Amino acid sequence: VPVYDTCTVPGSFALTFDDGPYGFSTRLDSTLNAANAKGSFFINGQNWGCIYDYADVLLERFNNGHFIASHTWSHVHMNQGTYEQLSHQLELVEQAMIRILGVKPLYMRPPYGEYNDVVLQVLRDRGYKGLIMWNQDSGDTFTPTPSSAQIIDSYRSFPEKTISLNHEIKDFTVDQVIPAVIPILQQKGFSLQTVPECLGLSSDPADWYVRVQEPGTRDDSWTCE
Ligand SMILES: O=C(NO)c1cccc2ccccc12
Ligand SMILES: [Zn+2]
Repeated sequence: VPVYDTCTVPGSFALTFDDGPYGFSTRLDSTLNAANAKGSFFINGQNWGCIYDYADVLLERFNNGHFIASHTWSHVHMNQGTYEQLSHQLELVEQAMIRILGVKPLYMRPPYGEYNDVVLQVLRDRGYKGLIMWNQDSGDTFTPTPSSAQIIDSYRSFPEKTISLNHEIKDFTVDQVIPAVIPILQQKGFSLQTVPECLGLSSDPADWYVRVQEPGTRDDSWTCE
């Protein structure tokens, strides 16, 4: 399975968001959509909320050409797990996306950016097409944490083909950083693309997933208990 950390499409720029969805996701997607900007979202199953409580956000996200990929169910340190536990950690997210969206993800980003040969083998065995890292960090989860003004200023010097790490669980990333940096990046000539598109893989959203069955209706299996 290939590991990617940089776009290849001239002029592209990938805004990426980990650990979501969260209570600010509708705001964040509204801001992206109003600018025709596409985000890449590496979601959790049970971490900062249960993925099934976010089904409506996920469906809006899915149908608006945003890229949805796995960040594992529980946000585990994957270098610490057995093959089986990692298969389970991925599987649970696949299951939720199958129930809510009808599809399986084909990509993932490891929690903490930590991975090893076992992770890569599990991904290969489960049909994944890539492990997505990044090449610039917003710093929105550093501690102590930079100000929004500092983060925005960092973005003024991130170059073309950046894959930028952000976390949708941070209110200031959603409400201050991203509304400021979308115009900065678009006005200087960058095209705010999903990761697969900026890698020269497909720009068709249907190519980022495997269709499994029709989307389900909410029932009592839509739970993280
Ligand atoms: O999982 C992460 N971002 O989504 C993450 C990526 C890179 C470094 C980290 C350090 C502490 C906690 C999390 C992370
Ligand atoms: Zn994370």
